[PDB]
Amino acid sequence: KLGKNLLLTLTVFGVILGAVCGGLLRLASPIHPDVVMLIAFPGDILMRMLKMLILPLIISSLITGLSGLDAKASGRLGTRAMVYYMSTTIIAAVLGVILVLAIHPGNVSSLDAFLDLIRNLFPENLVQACFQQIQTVTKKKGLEFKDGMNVLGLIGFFIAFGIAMGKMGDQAKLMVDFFNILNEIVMKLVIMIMWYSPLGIACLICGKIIAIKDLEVVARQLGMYMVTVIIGLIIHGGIFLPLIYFVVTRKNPFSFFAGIFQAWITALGTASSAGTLPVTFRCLEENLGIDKRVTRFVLPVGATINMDGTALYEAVAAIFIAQMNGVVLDGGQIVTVSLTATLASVGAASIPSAGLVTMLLILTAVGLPTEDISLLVAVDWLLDRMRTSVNVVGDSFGAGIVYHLSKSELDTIDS
Amino acid sequence: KLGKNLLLTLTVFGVILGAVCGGLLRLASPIHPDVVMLIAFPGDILMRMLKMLILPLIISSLITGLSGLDAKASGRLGTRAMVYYMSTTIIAAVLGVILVLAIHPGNVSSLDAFLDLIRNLFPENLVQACFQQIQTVTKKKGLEFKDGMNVLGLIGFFIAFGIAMGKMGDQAKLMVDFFNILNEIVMKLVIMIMWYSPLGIACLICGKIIAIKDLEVVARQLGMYMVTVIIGLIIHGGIFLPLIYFVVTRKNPFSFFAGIFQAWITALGTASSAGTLPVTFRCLEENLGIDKRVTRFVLPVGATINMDGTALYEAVAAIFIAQMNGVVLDGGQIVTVSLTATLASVGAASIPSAGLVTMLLILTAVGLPTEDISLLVAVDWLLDRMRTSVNVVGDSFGAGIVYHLSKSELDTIDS
Amino acid sequence: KLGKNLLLTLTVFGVILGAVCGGLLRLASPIHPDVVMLIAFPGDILMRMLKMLILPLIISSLITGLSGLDAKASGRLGTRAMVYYMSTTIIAAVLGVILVLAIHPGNVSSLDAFLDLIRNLFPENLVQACFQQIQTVTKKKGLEFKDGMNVLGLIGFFIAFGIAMGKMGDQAKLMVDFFNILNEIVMKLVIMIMWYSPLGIACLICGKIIAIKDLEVVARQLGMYMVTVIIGLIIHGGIFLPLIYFVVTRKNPFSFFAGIFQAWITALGTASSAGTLPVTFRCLEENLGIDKRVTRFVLPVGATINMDGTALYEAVAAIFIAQMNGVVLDGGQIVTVSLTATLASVGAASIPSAGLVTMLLILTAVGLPTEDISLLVAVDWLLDRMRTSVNVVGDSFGAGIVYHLSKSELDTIDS
Ligand SMILES: CC(C)CCC[C@@H](C)[C@H]1CC[C@H]2[C@@H]3CC=C4C[C@@H](O)CC[C@]4(C)[C@H]3CC[C@]12C
Ligand SMILES: CC(C)CCC[C@@H](C)[C@H]1CC[C@H]2[C@@H]3CC=C4C[C@@H](O)CC[C@]4(C)[C@H]3CC[C@]12C
Ligand SMILES: CC(C)CCC[C@@H](C)[C@H]1CC[C@H]2[C@@H]3CC=C4C[C@@H](O)CC[C@]4(C)[C@H]3CC[C@]12C
Ligand SMILES: N[C@@H](CC(=O)Nc1ccc(Oc2cc(F)c(F)cc2Br)cc1)C(=O)O
Ligand SMILES: N[C@@H](CC(=O)Nc1ccc(Oc2cc(F)c(F)cc2Br)cc1)C(=O)O
Ligand SMILES: N[C@@H](CC(=O)Nc1ccc(Oc2cc(F)c(F)cc2Br)cc1)C(=O)O
Repeated sequence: KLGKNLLLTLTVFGVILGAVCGGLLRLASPIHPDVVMLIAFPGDILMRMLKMLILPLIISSLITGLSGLDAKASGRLGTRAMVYYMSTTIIAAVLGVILVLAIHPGNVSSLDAFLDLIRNLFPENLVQACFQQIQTVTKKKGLEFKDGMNVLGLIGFFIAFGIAMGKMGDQAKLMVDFFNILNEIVMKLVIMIMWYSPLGIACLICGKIIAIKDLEVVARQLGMYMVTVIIGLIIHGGIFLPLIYFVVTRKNPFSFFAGIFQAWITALGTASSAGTLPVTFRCLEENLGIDKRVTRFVLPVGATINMDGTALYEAVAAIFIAQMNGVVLDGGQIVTVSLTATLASVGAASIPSAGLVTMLLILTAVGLPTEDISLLVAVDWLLDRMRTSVNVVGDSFGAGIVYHLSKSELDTIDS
Repeated sequence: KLGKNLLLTLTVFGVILGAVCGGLLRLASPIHPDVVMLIAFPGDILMRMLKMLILPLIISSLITGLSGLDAKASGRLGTRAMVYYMSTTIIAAVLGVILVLAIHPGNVSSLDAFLDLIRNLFPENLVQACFQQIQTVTKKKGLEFKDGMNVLGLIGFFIAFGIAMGKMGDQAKLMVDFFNILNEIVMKLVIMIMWYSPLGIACLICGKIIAIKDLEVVARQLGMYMVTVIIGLIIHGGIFLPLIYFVVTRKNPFSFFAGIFQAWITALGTASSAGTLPVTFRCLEENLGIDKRVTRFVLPVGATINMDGTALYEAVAAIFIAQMNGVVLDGGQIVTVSLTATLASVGAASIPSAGLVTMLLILTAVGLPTEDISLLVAVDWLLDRMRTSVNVVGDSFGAGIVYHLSKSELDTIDS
Repeated sequence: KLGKNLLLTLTVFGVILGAVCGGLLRLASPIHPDVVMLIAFPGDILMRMLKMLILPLIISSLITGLSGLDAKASGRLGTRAMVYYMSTTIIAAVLGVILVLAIHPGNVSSLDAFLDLIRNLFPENLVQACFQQIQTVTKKKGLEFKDGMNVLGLIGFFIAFGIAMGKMGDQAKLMVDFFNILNEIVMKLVIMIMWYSPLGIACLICGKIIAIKDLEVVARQLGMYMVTVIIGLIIHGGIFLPLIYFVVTRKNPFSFFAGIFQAWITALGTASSAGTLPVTFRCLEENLGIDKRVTRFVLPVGATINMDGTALYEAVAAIFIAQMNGVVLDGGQIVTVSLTATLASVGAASIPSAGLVTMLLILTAVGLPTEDISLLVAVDWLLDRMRTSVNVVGDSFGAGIVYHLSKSELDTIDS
């Protein structure tokens, strides 16, 4: 089993080795800060090599994805599924933000903050939006350029670019081939750095354990963080998905959980939504009467773009790092977390071995220190096995809803 | 008539509605500055969405245009027409700058300013030229990077790029197809924002009327601005075009105005140089003896790149905004206005629905506040109907001159 | 002879004319600094026009070169030759750095400098790496963005980009055609500016002679600079190449110099490694028993990428300009000079008429004033005739070594 899947085992071996060296090394002496920096330096190299690639990955991924959208994708079954997928993810991210602001683990006006958000959606310059944001200083008011990448402005402009390119049709074939080649190259580059990763994670954990100044104060917030993620998953799935199934289809949603039970158990087992497709197919289209014209489209795209557990997890785990460093997020960074968690949950599953670049996307979208991310990797393998469960349940309810909103059209195509 | 041309009618409806709300709202009370900012905010969003697109439009337009130049374009009839078109536009912009510096509406050394202009033509870095300029501070002297987009350096480098690409021939076909696709995409994007525009113009006019502090001091400079534009058009057309026709062809230029009179009346009527082609063809090649091998090339390119009324208008209306905000332009910004008005007059007619991005090009080429542009849109529909007249007269005199500089070659091709 | 090769003759005519005008003009009076600036201004224009092109030349050259690598290039004869070429160039640059730090012509911690170098190899942002570097300020420590182009980070990222693109195979053909077209365009642009160059070199020499404040103090360091370059060439060639031939092949290396003597004399004569190929072929494969399957690959690529005299010259001549301006290079700029001299020696011969852009690459890689480069052009034509000799001798020893490391494989392909 050690030779199969040689990335998660090296990651947990690096986490355990780094925790052992940090726990043995803080016992010795008050360590000098320069040798602390020399210990934590390969994790800094890892964070820089991953942050180097969030700009061409956004630029290539938006233009490759949004130009491959077919409006003839079985008619209204495409649009209904897309409206479901972009609604439940937003509800999940909003619930995650509320639950991390209310549980609170890890102990200018608001109008100017919201106007700075609206100004940052529409940047004056495109090359300056790659590394600078705008903000409202005050004494009269004035506008000043702070430093940090403007994620929302680039995402907005390249959404407009991909949508305008997809309407050109076959005239813009050369540009989508160019950006497809750029996307394949940057995905191979993301694959190599994640092979380097189990050395950087170990050094980051050792540097975070050595300089913690108290040990039972971080083991309490790392417990309350798992508690708020579990409360978020339980509330989101168990309440909001049968409720959104009841007000639309008006069928009894407990027989629906009686139907998809084996898919949920297998998603808890294999901890991956992509490998759980032949179980949920045999569950849905053999136990719940869903038509094969619905599942064969809804499920293989929901296993790629419908990640509503990852949205709640990444909307909790960014404000948790904001609360550990004492930062208070204003009204303009809460909306940035809630939008970037939605855009990054779709990207965490569509890009292979990119689960660490999505967290760095949010942590540099709101301008946070990214070196506290090593305390999240030490508990991620206790949480992805339950993230996959909420993802699979959100897929199954979507395949149950899109069939009920499309009974009549399938009946007329049948007759 | 309300359903035909649904952009100028919505623009003048937005201008009248914004002027009514501003004139009624400054009557009420001394308004708080924050709700003034909340009123003028959609115009700020419009200015940011238009300034976002002046860099890829320059980059794509230069490379698409300068690589499509045929040196076999009927031999010397191409080169003679291009020398005429790039001379009368420069004379018109220079006359506009002189007439706005002399009439004066809207009440470091010069050597260092000219050397900073020559340094800004040749930038040290290309990514820094997208958002930063250089300037000479003093106490010894030193050179310091000020903020603002470097328009002339990018225009110079991409003129060199397009000229070097056009000489490669058929080897550089992939790159001109890539930039053609980019140009079509950015022109569709410019089309959408100008549909948004009648909401932003109204908010900008309301925010400029509410915070004017005196009403009869802006209605005087908006009168003197129309007076200097009309004096510029009258002087330029009525003196400089028959004079430049007399010293070249040595024919009596008053019979020439007797010939093209219906084209001038129709250009005053339809207010568009592009729709006035079947009138000026029937005028020229049936009344003035111009050969059909001359007009069929000279007029359909002069209705696109020969806009010498728009050059005078945009060279007056930039220094007018500079004089309203109390800025005094040095010797290095006068030449920048005189060159960018020439480059923007060619672009205002070649790019559809781009008449507001050309003004923002000049106002960010010399670094000026662009929020005063709403006082220019409120009088533009009293001035474009006379801009089109000078454009059509400049086309007709060019077709009268290029025929006289090419009588012998057409005679030998005839015999 | 004046009409043949009309670039070196105009360059030495401009150097002599500028030296005459400077030597006659400093005799007159203490010159005002502003007219000194007006004299030295066209050289500043030349330096800006050459520094404008070091970013697209790097970006296009890396992707064009590294994607054209064939691993089937006669099997192991490619890899052996590449390991030789990238080893002797590094040894030559290191010897040049040591010899210019020891002869010394032209009279924060080191750990933080090396960590800033390692941070600068992996930049956080790609658009910020085009014009900004990072450095460690101190009071606690903190990291601060200084200004200047980050050469090593862009070279590292585009090495990764070209290597990942070359493994895609025939899928990434559109992108290598796009970058080939960009490379041809930027090479034509480099050709034009070097035609402008003999006017800028003259103005730079006149501005450097007028403002020198003492004449016999610069003629001593320009003598010691030629002495350390000659000592470097003599030591490198005459000791390190027969030594590296003795420990590998264990043949007597003095008969090897008895073999390639005519190639060395002809390389001293024609002062060009590219035109000396039919002499060194007739030397090697007719006098030293080298197989024709070895020379026909090793020599025509060694006359392009194996320039180990230019590496020593450009590693001496950058630290010489650093020592003339009083700058002391730390441990992080010595490694930057030693790596950029290696990368620029390969580029000085592969790009035609680009011998001045390679020096500006190093002088902006370590952040130095580039206006002192005019004192290097005044002695370059006394030194290139001996640089070419070390280049040709390094080619001949490589063709002598690669044949000895490949005797058995060629014997089995023969039998
Ligand atoms: C990669 C991170 C750091 C930045 C954000 C990248 C996001 C926005 C990119 C990566 C993959 C892209 C998606 C790929 C596939 C699709 C399906 C298509 O029918 C709609 C567009 C959509 C949904 C794309 C939207 C943009 C997208 C989600
Ligand atoms: C668009 C604004 C913001 C920037 C200025 C864009 C200008 C420089 C672009 C837009 C359209 C372009 C023109 C399109 C057509 C031609 C005709 C050709 O025979 C000569 C080049 C020429 C004249 C191009 C020159 C550059 C050009 C005028
Ligand atoms: C002028 C400078 C700034 C451009 C970039 C410098 C270096 C990195 C560039 C310039 C020229 C390039 C080389 C051109 C030719 C070859 C031969 C090929 O078989 C391997 C790649 C190789 C060796 C390239 C490697 C990268 C390269 C050495
Ligand atoms: N949930 C999914 C897919 C899946 O695994 N999604 C996922 C993947 C990687 C991941 O990356 C992080 C982020 C961190 F901040 C961290 F500290 C450690 C890691 Br690892 C986060 C979410 C399903 O199967 O449905
Ligand atoms: N003159 C031409 C073509 C034509 O209309 N040219 C033209 C078009 C738009 C325009 O845009 C502005 C600029 C402003 F500053 C303003 F405040 C309002 C507007 Br609208 C300026 C010039 C012909 O037909 O010959
Ligand atoms: N050595 C080679 C090829 C060759 O000529 N290489 C070479 C070419 C140009 C050159 O450019 C500089 C640099 C300066 F700093 C300077 F001040 C003047 C000049 Br010129 C430097 C090295 C061979 O033939 O083997």
